[PDB]
Amino acid sequence: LAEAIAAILEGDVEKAVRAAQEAVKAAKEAGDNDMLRAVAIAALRIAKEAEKQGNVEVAVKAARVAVEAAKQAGDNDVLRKVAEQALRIAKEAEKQGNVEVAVKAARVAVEAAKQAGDNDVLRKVAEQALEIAKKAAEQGDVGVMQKAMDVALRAAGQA
Amino acid sequence: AILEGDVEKAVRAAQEAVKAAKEAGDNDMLRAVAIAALRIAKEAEKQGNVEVAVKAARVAVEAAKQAGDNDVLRKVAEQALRIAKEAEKQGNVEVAVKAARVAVEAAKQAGDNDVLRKVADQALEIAKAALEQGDIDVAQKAMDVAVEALTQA
Repeated sequence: LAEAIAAILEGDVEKAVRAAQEAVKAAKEAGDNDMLRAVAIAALRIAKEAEKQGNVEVAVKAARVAVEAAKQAGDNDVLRKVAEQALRIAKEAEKQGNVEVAVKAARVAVEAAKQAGDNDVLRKVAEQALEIAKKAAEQGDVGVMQKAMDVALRAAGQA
Repeated sequence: AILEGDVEKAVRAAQEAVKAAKEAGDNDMLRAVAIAALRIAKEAEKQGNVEVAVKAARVAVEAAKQAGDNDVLRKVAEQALRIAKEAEKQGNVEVAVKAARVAVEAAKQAGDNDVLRKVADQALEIAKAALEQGDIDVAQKAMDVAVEALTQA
């Protein structure tokens, strides 16, 4: 966490994720709920900074750690914050036209939403999943669209 | 039947008409049947009942796939899209996806990539409605039809 805070000063988001991977490794070995909560909140601020930098790719890598922790912890409001941020990240990935990153952001968002069971989140997630699929259809990449289908349809299948 | 508005009788007649045309191997009756199906669909939209319109379009593709009249296929696809738009306004996503199932069957013969694109766009509108209804089997069907619409591009 200290290394991650130093990375939050320094602005190297790859270094930040490298630290965060070890952070979840230790936290998952411990099983301490507050340590997990802290790691998740740190990952959230790392992502918030990565969005200011426009680095949606590393933001999704951070979100992948965030769900890894949150799935153990069951902090419902943290799962909500994560899901909201995952959609914010996906919206930037749409604006960048990086539908691959956007679909990965949805894949994370639905994973978290399935733990949370928050119906408004689930419907907002599925809504954006169709928006992502619409833009992936405007790009016309068939294999990406098979994924956009698979994710959005599975999300609807939970919602 | 069209002038009477008794459109079930128009669907029945169209089915026998293609039966006769196919059992004969008729060289052109297909064209007349499809042009009549376009008229039937136009009226079925004014009558609101898209389920007749799709059953008529079912005959329309059965014929048009023999015939290869490109402008007729294009008109038929346009009508199938219009039928889907009305079926969505009626909230009948099941009829909407079956309208798209016909649309892609025909567009696959025609090769109109902009029609395939418009079919996929419409399929997304259908999926949005299917999500909003929780008709997720219809979303599954809409996704299969979209996979056809993408894969044939």
